[PDB]
Amino acid sequence: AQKDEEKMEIQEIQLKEAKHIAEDADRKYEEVARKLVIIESDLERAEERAELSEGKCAELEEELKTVTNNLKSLEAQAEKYS
Amino acid sequence: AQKDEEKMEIQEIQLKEAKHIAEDADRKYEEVARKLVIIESDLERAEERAELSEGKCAELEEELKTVTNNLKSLEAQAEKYS
Amino acid sequence: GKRQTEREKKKKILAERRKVLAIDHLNEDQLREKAKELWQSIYNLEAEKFDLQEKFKQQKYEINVLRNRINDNQ
Amino acid sequence: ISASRKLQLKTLMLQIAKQELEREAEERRGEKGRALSTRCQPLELAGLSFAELQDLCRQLHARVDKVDEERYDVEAKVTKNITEIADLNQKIFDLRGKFKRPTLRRVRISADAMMQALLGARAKETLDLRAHL
Amino acid sequence: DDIYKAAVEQLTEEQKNEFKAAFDIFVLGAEDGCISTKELGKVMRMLGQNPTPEELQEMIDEVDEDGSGTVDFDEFLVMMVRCMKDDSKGKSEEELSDLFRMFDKNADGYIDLEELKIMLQATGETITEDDIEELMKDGDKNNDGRIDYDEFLEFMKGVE
Amino acid sequence: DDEETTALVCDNGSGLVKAGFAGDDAPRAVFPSIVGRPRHQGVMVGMGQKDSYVGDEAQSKRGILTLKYPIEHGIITNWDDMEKIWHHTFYNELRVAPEEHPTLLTEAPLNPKANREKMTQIMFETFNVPAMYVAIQAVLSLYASGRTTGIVLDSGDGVTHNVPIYEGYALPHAIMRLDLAGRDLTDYLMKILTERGYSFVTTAEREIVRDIKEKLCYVALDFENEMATAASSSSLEKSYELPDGQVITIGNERFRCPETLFQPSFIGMESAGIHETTYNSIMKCDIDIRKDLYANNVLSGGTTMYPGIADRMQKEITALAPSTMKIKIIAPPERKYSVWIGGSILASLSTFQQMWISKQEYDEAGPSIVHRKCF
Amino acid sequence: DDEETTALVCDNGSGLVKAGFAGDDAPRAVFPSIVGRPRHQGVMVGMGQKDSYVGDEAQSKRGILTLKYPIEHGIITNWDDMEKIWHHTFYNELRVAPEEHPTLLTEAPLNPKANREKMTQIMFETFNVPAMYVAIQAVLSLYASGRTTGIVLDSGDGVTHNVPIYEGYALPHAIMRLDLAGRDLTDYLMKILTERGYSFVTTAEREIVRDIKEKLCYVALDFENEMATAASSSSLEKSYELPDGQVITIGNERFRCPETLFQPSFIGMESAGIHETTYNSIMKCDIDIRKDLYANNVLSGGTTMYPGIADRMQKEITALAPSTMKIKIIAPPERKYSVWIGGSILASLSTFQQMWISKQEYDEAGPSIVHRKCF
Ligand SMILES: Nc1ncnc2c1ncn2[C@@H]1O[C@H](COP(=O)(O)OP(=O)(O)O)[C@@H](O)[C@H]1O
Ligand SMILES: Nc1ncnc2c1ncn2[C@@H]1O[C@H](COP(=O)(O)OP(=O)(O)O)[C@@H](O)[C@H]1O
Ligand SMILES: [Mg+2]
Ligand SMILES: [Mg+2]
Repeated sequence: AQKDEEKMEIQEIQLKEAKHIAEDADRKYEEVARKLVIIESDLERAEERAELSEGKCAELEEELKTVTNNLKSLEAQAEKYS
Repeated sequence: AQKDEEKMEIQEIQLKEAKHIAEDADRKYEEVARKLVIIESDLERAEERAELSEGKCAELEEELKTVTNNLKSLEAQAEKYS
Repeated sequence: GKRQTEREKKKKILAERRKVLAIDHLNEDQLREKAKELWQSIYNLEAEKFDLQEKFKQQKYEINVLRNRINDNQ
Repeated sequence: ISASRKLQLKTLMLQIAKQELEREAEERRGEKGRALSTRCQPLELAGLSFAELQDLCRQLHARVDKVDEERYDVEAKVTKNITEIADLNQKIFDLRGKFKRPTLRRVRISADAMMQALLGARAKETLDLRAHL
Repeated sequence: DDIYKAAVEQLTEEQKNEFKAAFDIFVLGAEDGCISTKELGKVMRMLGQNPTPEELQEMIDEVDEDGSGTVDFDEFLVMMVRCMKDDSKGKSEEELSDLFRMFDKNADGYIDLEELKIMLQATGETITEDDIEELMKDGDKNNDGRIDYDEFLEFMKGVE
Repeated sequence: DDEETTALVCDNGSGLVKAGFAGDDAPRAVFPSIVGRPRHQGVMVGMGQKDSYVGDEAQSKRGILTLKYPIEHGIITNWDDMEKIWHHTFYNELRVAPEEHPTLLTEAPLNPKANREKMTQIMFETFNVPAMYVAIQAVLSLYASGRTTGIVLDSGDGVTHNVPIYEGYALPHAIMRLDLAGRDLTDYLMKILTERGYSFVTTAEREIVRDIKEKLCYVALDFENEMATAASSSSLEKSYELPDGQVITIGNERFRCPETLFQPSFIGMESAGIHETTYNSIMKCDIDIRKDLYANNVLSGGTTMYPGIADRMQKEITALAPSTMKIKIIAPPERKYSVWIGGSILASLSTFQQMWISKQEYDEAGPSIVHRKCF
Repeated sequence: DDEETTALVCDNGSGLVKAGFAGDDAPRAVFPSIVGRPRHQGVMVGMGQKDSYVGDEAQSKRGILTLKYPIEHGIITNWDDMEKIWHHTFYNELRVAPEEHPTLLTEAPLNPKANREKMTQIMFETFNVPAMYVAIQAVLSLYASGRTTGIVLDSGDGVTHNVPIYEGYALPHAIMRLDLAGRDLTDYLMKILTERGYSFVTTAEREIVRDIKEKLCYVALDFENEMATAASSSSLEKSYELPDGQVITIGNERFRCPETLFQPSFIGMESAGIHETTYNSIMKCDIDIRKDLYANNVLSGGTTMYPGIADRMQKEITALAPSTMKIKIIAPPERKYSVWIGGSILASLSTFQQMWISKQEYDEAGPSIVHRKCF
């Protein structure tokens, strides 16, 4: 019985240490979750703004093409009327 | 002595549960570490490419302005020709 | 096209469904009471119109705020 | 930076805002009264016989019809723009706060200190074993 | 300044239970009631309250500059009650919006710095290092050159 | 700006509503005129789901809506939806209450009277404008060109009409209105795309086919040569990416869709193309103003924006017309908004300021005032 | 808390019953849904032996019981046992009488009507709740992610279903329900373990095989390479200690058990894997909302917790989908309780407070009220 009491108290201090380790891990978990949420929100915004920029670039490119071609044709016609 | 032994068994199961907590915490934390790093790298790249597109779009704006002016000139020439 | 409901509502409230009143066919006390009731109705209608004007100002403020937020974020 | 300016600052800002709000409310009420007097003048209470009161009531009823059509117009307008205000407030919530609406929550308040079921199970097993003898 | 400290001077048993819990965790009796700010933050993380490290790091950067680690009771309890969320709904959103649009005279969809400074000076409060450039530093998140209602909330969220 | 009062130059159109204050260069808000009720059930609660998305909002949620245009061919077939579109245009795209602004609507030639009368009745009773005026969509397009003569072919999206004008005197007996327009070209393109395997059926996918038509189709200078070339080489096949991937390749469907304009027999219509109804409209005019109309042929409207139409039409008319006359086709780069620019110019004139239909006049004669002197 | 009234967010599930009051983060009591009568004779007198141990009590005395789940595939096959489970859940795991609390059950899509009607009849007659509402298990999992669009694959333990949603408008014609789930994976693992010598037959040992599956199995990124590697090296063989000793070593059974999800031909099922029924569910949707569904693919349910599934599924869909679209797979760490968290959020909403099926309404229309407007 004496030996068993010894083992009981040893396991008792071990259990307290275990609980503390558990709480520390819990706090770390909450922290990392917060960080991940923030960074992912930033990812959303970054992707969306990238898309906006790409679309606008496309539209401006097309308009440039059209106007340039019209100008070239009218230049040819100016020579013709000369 | 029997009561003490029962106490010991209880402590044993609790220690088991604590180690279980430790392992699951570590696993989830490593997972979130992976996700964090991947998200961060991709966010960096996305911001870079979006800014590149923005610069190209501004250049396109200037090009379009040049073309518009030249078309105005050619149109005036053609109408006077008429 | 089916706009008869809206026009019907507005016109009927204007002419038929309004508080149609005959006022010059009452006794002295009755005519006085009717005139006072109509005066109260007029003043309360003008108060309601002013309150709607204040709400219109608030709506203008809200519309400007929403437009500014959209322009900032889009 | 001092952590002392925040509470006094917010209290003083709240008081100044409340004073401004009540000033604006009283200004609105007074201007409403003045405008209402302008739109419809007050009546008189001396020397009126039946006929002049009848004529005044006819003029008042013509004004009643006028203010009735004015009020019907402004009331339809206010109904439509109050519906618009509700619709656009819901639109703004769906645009910006659509994700914050389910975010405001009350969680992580139970499982943090809920490890005492094992004690109950151990007590039950010990009770059964003791009841055996 | 006065809220948390005054509440400490009229401390309630509701918070005094946790105060004595942290006391027996920290102070063994017949001591100086030290509760070092590093240990204070560590145990605030430990003791089942909200373990937000921002307040802990602020406390570290604010106190225990004497070189001994001793923390006085008044500021310790002030920071203990400040680690929790202590506000009453930040008033009403519609109320504050009306108050700010009364503060807002330009009416261009936002509000400029001049009106905000006028309202702050009309409040009539003392000036410390948290003025002048702290407002500019906090409000300039996207640096739009202006401070709107959203930015006004961003500066001092939870306006009681 | 400030005191004073500016006019609202609205332009209902059919396919794109263009509006803006008088005196500017371009319309302030341009958005499709579609009103689409949701068609599925909807399970999320409190999402703030409305009962009808109008304008440009329904071009983003079109995946779960059933878009339906309220204007079929110039005429208006669904008055409640049109009222909704006008209400949106006034309050959300311009944010100006109509109680303090004159309006200048536009209407195609030869339209039913009841449409115009109902339009003015709505504008005066529901929105309660101070004064409104209705103008023919071709005279404005002639204003915008800065001319005073010329025969204008305004090929919109609903209806194509061809109004000849000389020295400011319109010729009412020479207006040739044809109901082939951009919408029929969209339907025909959607019908010939099925020859390669791509099937678009839903009313939402009509918008995708419209985008294909706008971005890829062009008018061939000579039809048979293009048909022969596209059948031998592969230099014409241009690809396009759908809203979800799966790129498609358009072959000789590119110049066959807009060819319907010059051969309306493709969609089964009997009448002659836009190249021959202009010549017929000219020949109905007097013998002494035909040279001026030949020299000042004006193009307008959206559908005349196809790349290469100003040359095909000139070639066709030169083939039809006598060899001595000079054929010139005015195709300004701002073709799409030509009608609205002309509307702004007309509303900004001082001489025009007394032609509005004032509200007291409507109160005295009823909605039939529009057919009277105030046209 | 105090005055007022909180709602009970129960979630029957199939394999684990999850319950708790509305407005929290995690379910209060989670316990297996098994009811096991004793099967041996019993000689000790006065031991206080009950006739049926339910819930988590029968996972400790499982050595002398015959556990039998009352829910086979979403549907409920044994109503008395299910009533017993509900009674236990209300009275012993939450200790709140149901007479004073609304309930929010959850149900898989495409389930038999009679199951739902019997569920509501039980809740209103036996337990006598004030008001109950039945919700589809996928919409809640979409609530919990804080999205409003996306296609959610909720691979539970009974049945795997794949509900696509856009802008809050569910698409009823694109729900693909497949009956392969965690239970079939447990049976297949128990069947392939026999290739090494370990035979598990008793219904109690199915729990041991389930524990093996949970703790050891993982989804391979590439199946053939893993099959080749496990057949040459021995770096995969992980050992596990049975409830009595005699450790066992699992070789290439580790990634072959959960591979059945992507190749249902292993257990003889004809249909395609969970990697291809998602793509088919997307392709049934309209052409304009496919990009959003591609970008917001959501995973939920217990069985989607295998280590390495969020990469295998993304690789497979990227192989199937067009190369331009971006494929993103949302796999929150709180996957198992995602449905219940969403249920709590939905029950906590103010807009939802008038959708409950009030008892007087049931008294007037009978149990068939659930199919009516109050869905
Ligand atoms: N750039 C373009 N190329 C080819 N077709 C176009 C182009 N832009 C518009 N369209 C066609 O013209 C129509 C718009 O015509 P529009 O002039 O807006 O009609 P409305 O007279 O009703 O305003 C669209 O339906 C489209 O089919
Ligand atoms: N960590 C895990 N790893 C692998 N499989 C798991 C894990 N947890 C649970 N499962 C499987 O998922 C099932 C539980 O699924 P659950 O989501 O509870 O189903 P239901 O939808 O009925 O609640 C279990 O039967 C088990 O087979
Ligand atoms: Mg037009
Ligand atoms: Mg489930």
